[PDB]
Amino acid sequence: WNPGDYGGIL
Amino acid sequence: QVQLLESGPGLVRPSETLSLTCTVSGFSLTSFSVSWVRHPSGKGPEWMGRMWYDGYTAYNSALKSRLSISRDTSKNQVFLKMNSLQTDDTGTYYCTRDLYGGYPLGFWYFDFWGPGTMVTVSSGGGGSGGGGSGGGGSDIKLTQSPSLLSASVGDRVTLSCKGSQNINNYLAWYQQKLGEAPKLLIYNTNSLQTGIPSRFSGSGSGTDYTLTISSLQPEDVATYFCYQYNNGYTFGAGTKLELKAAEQKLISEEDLN
Repeated sequence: WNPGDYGGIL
Repeated sequence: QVQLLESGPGLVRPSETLSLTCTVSGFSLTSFSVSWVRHPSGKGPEWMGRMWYDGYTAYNSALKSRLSISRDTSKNQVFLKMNSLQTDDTGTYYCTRDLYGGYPLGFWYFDFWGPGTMVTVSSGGGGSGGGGSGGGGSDIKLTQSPSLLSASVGDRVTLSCKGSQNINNYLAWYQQKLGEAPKLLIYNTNSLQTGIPSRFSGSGSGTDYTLTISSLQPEDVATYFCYQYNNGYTFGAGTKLELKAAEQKLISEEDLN
């Protein structure tokens, strides 16, 4: 969903 | 000691607002970011949101403008303010600490789940009940095959997680035992948590992902949830044992994850 839950993965 | 105490009243009335308060005896709040997860009475695990390391509140597409996270970093308190309360929200509400503290690169995810605060958001109802013969319901969407199974001590069994939208490689397998919070078993499809030997093998790419339970000991009788982190952020269906000589009741309580 958002930069936040998306932390350091892709 | 690091102790995550998520606070809740037991019973609350629909329409108003619930402030779920995680008082953390151990860490300062900007270091190991708190993730919030609801498991309702006969439904399954929905991820609600995460307030991250600097200060960003990321949220679920269904539970979006209801949820307001404030936080007091001097008193050690994360406040999830849930506005406009609905009659089906009876559940055990969890707050979960991160494995990485401040640094993002190659994200390891989650370690300390708090005890689960049981809050009934329902003025006369809850989920399933009666009088002796009364209690049974479990209906969730994300296809894990086989979820209902019959394996004994020694028997090898493979759980195939097919995702509703495509995942690439980004899946954490969470083992919930009977009376326990969901434990992190294998992160990023195939990378094991520091502690567990090479025995539960999570293997796959794109949409279909295979957890082989190889040497099945008494600790392996558990519910294995797929946390997909690519499109949405959802925990899927898991695993349950069907008891043949028992009251087999299934009331249709619809959870869309």
